[PDB]
Amino acid sequence: GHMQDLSVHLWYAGPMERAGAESILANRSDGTFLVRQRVKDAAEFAISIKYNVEVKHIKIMTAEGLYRITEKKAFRGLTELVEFYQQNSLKDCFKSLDTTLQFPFKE
Amino acid sequence: DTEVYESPYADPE
Repeated sequence: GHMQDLSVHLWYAGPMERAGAESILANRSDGTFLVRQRVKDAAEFAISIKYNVEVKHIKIMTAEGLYRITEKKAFRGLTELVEFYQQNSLKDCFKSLDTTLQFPFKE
Repeated sequence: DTEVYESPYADPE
């Protein structure tokens, strides 16, 4: 509500699935990323990035209210968490990664 | 499993 609103972004898919999330990202160019809202427990939202003709999906955690993709590096919320990994080389937060939140999916 | 975020990176090992 004019705060941490996520639907105002283009990388936020919220009620989206894995195959669905990558549907756009896979179709989109490399670096394309998005975030969905759903899980089961050890997480809240899920981040999906198109890197290497593939879409890497991860279940964000809500540590003390902070959102984190790797759980090692978190932020205030999603925007702050997704609008930072775009600079923070995933290779440091993720694993065999070598990029960052390049582009959204609604773009 | 492969259909969901199989915890790719976070606290493995």
